[PDB]
Amino acid sequence: AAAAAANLNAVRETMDVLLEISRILNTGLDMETLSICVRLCEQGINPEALSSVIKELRKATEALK
Amino acid sequence: KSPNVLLQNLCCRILGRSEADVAQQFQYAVRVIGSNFAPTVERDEFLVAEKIKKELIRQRREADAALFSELHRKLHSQGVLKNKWSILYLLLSLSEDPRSYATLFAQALPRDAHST
Amino acid sequence: MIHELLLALSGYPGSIFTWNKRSGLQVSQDFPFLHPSETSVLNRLCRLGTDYIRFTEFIEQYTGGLHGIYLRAFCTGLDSVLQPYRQALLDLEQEFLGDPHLSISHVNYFLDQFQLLFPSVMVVVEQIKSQKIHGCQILETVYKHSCGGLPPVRSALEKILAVCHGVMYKQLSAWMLHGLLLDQHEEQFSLRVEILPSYIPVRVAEKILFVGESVQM
Amino acid sequence: MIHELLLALSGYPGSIFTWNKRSGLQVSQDFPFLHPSETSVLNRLCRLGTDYIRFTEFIEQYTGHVQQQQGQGGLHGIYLRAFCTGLDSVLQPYRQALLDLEQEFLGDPHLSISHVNYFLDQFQLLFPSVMVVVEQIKSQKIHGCQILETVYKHSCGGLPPVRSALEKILAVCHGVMYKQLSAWM
Amino acid sequence: LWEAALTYEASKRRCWERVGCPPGHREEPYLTEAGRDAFDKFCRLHQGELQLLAGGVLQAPQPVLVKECELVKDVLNVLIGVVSATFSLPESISSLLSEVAEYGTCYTRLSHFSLQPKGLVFQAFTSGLRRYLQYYRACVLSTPPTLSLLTIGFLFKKLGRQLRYLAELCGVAFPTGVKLLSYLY
Amino acid sequence: PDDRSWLEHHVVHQYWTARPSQFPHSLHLHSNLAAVWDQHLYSSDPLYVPDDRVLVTETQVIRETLWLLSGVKKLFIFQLIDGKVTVRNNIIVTHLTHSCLRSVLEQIAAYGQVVFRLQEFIDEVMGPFRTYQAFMWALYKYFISFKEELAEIEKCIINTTITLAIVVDKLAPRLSQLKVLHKVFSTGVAETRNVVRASHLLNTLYKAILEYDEQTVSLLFSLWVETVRPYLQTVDEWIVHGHLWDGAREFIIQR
Repeated sequence: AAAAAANLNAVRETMDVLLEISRILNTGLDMETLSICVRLCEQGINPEALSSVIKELRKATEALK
Repeated sequence: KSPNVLLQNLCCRILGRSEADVAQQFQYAVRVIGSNFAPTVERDEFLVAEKIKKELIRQRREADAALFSELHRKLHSQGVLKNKWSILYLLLSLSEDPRSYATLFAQALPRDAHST
Repeated sequence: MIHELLLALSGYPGSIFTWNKRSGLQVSQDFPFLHPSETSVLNRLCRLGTDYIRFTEFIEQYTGGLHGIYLRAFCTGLDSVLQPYRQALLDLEQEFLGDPHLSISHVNYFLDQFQLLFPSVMVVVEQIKSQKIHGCQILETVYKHSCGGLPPVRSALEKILAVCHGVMYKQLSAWMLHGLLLDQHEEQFSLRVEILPSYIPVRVAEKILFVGESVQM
Repeated sequence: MIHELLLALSGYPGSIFTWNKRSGLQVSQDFPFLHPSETSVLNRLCRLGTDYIRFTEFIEQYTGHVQQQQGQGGLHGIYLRAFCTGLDSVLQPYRQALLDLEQEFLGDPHLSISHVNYFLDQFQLLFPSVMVVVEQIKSQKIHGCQILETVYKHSCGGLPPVRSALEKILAVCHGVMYKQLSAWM
Repeated sequence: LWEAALTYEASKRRCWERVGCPPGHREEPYLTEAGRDAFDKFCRLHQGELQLLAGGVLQAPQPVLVKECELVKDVLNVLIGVVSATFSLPESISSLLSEVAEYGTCYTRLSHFSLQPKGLVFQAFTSGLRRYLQYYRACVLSTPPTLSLLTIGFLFKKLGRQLRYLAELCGVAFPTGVKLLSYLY
Repeated sequence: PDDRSWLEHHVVHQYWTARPSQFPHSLHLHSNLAAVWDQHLYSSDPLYVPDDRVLVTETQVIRETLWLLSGVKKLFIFQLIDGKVTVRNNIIVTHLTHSCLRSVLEQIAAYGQVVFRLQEFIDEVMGPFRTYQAFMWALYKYFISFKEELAEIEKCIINTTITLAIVVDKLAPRLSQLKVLHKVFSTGVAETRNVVRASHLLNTLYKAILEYDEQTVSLLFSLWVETVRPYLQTVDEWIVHGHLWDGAREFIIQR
């Protein structure tokens, strides 16, 4: 398809916009992680439920470092 | 897709544990994500951006707030996402300073004075 | 539209904007899709492009009363000052390729620093024409106005002043080492007193001549 | 259009380039898909192949058609064969350039003809200069040692490629007279 | 899958008239900038146009196909002395073939002319020619690793003419005895 | 269509041949300028008379201009009509609506005349003085270095975004050096005697190097040496051989 390619182009644009938004909101994610989060709230899930998970998981990897 | 299998990918992205190695944190993750899957606060992709703009004026980086208005406009220009409130609310929740009070600045609707 | 505008501000006249020798780039087309106030906006914008057009013509001839290698050095400094105005014209096209929603103001905004630079050097350019300066007093008439009052017009004229010093670093190397003058147009011979800038003293200027003459013997 | 120019220019011309002895090479030139843009580049390139064919034809015509034997020096003689001998060795870098282009076309054939004209531009000047030098020898029926002078006035030249190219061939023609001198003296 | 595909390398082949974010649509090369496939197709078209304008009494036997390397092996077999499937003892290809082919058809016309090991000095003289036939047989199968087609034409030009010189010495009766012994002197 | 379709794919086939343009780009005024200018005209009631032009796209123009500038003549625009090239007046692009197009292309035409003239002068060498022959040689040596950069820009058109102001700006430092040759050749065609025609040419370059006594000066230097090359040879011959030989004296002192 052709419009599916330009749609995919626009999804790269949106994930780069979200990458700018993440880097000046200065989160611990990289690109590939926030992609997985975008999958999570594309299907519909709580950001307040994901945030507590990411907030202890980033603290449970400095606990045995 | 399935939301349950996607949860372990986050646990292997954050911690370096392998997928058959991390089953404790994903067990806890089923506890927090499960039965907290439906929204408890009203959806607002507009208000979350208007509260980041409030923060950006409060830090007196007013040129970056007008940069964020452009980023919000590009977000609206593409329009591929289904829920744009959730990822921005998620980025706001996990915030840290790049480098006071918010009890007098407004929160959002409780869905009890709104619809349950 | 946004290439037609971006050449009309350049040396090209435009077919929406009407060039005229009294003053050009005059909006004279009425459109239903542009708000009626837009023309007024346009007029202030046009105040930029005029100067650039006139500037290019003055640069086109050079680079008696008005001649000399100094006029091929002043005009080169005038090239140098328009150089980031050139680059910041290509960048706008690059932006407009991606974004279709950008307003006219962003142009007006981004090149508002040359709406102070361009008119205030035009008076220097006319002053160099009305008074038939081609000599060494060109450093003088830069040097009084290089003090400036606004920071962009303070750096632009520094760029122009450096080259005119650089020529007198060639004349005084033929002179004080080989004993040679008249490798260029003027301004036993000696220095003409009337063409000296005041911030170079008369005593040092005497010493220069004595050094140059003693070499020849 | 890429390979075919090599096949024409190599001296084994096709039917696109119908060789005449009064126009040289000429493209077929009757298409609603041929433009003036290709035309001028083609016409510039046609001269070089016509010159190469005339050169090789001259060399073949005067070398390898008798053992060593008219007594007319414009049609026969050792000095002329020595001239042809020098000419082919001068013709070698043209062939090297053609093969060099061919390898890159096998690598990627989407390269433009303008680059070919750009490469072949250096021989575009050299070939017409040496053309008149061989043409005079054939035209005036010049006998013997006078042939040595005819190149020689043209080998005090003012262009490095032309002068250097004729000079080696004049050395060949020197050598044959030296060999006869090694007998008579 | 959709975000595994997301990681595309964004468009730069983007026209000025197109603001709707094109992924590209291929700049559309020059007329000559297709000449490895469009050339062959145009060759086919040009021949068929000639066939229509003649009536169809020409009827090409496919002088294109085969491509390059197989023919290099075929002409290498002609250098052994065994002829091609085209000869007995694009369409531009015929010219390139004929020039190198006539050398091999003369190589065979030398080898059958040297079948003797009457005339003693003529026999020794004949073995002297076989010693060159072995040289021509020795240069092939060492120098080529299957090079390009044009290298064969250029490289065997400086050498094939030298072979063709030697056919003029031979008949292809002939002086023998004291007559040959003085003629060769 | 077996030939037409294969052509349509990889080659352009719509403006150097009689065919209307079929390429829906992106419409909407910033590149729809031709049609919106037409509609604005008709709403202002000219009164009418439609103009027939082909409406060629943009990048083609860049291709044509490059091929013209590199040295070859005879293209589909800028056909000479009197010995001065003239753009085809039935050519319009989807933006700049045939009036500004003619302005930028007339500025390009002004540079193209010099190259066309010098190319023609070299063409007449292919068709004893030998100083003119020594002149065209240095001109030629400049021209190969010129054509290199022109071809380099053509290589990147096969790959990128293509508009006028980029490639013009890339060719700014070559159109600058080009202006000097219009004045040195003007005194090289300002001439009667074979010695005055060489000396009047030669003295211009010495005066122009003493003017700046950069990049123009390296040009003038490389042209200076390649034009004083005959004189070094003739004076060297006269010194070492003790006689002045010259076919048709180009030498200032008569024996």
